[PDB]
Amino acid sequence: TWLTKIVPDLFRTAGNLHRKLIRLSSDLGEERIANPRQQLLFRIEETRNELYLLVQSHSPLRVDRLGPGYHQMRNLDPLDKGSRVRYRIVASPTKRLGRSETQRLTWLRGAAAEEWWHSRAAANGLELLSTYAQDDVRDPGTADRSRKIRHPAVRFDGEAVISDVDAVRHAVLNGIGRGKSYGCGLLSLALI
DNA sequence: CGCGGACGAAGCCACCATGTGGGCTGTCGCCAGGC
Repeated sequence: TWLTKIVPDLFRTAGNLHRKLIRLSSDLGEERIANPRQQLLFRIEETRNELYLLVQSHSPLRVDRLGPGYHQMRNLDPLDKGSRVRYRIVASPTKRLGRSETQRLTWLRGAAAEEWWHSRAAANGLELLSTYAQDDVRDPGTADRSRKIRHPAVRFDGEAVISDVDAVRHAVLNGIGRGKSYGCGLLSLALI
């Protein structure tokens, strides 16, 4: 993978955030499996002005119109088990259930979000997830370009001893939780 | 030598007072639900 610090300017909506992330990468690929996760990822870091954002990626980004005045960028290749390292992350805990008139949506509170998350990591890296328990988007009018929704993210943080390296790294590259294209998924680690 | 231009010749009369005015303008919170 490879990491960059980038910052869009004029961002009014989340979908245009997605599009500004894909229009700077020409050769794009998508390798999918029926039920498993798709194989960029990204995290919103400062949103009231322009919008600074950390991107994880496979294909190299170069500045575009109204981009940075420079191409930071580093290419990284990943992490010994038993050792603790800093984590991080935004995701959307949900419960899907039959809806009157299907619906994404202990169990809310800060304890089934912790249950949900450590479910997400599973045998990979053991961690503690900052529990949130509370973003809107609409289509920019372009045909076949989504529509309008709501949503709710949660950020999580600390050091996460990993129990399987290739598989937590697998999780780092695949992403944790739905809506990866709308801010979620990216797990960030650092040595303790 | 002739014509044209310029200049000249007058008749002239002389203790103490100040006040006016009035005419041009635009703004949100967003989304969802119910009537």
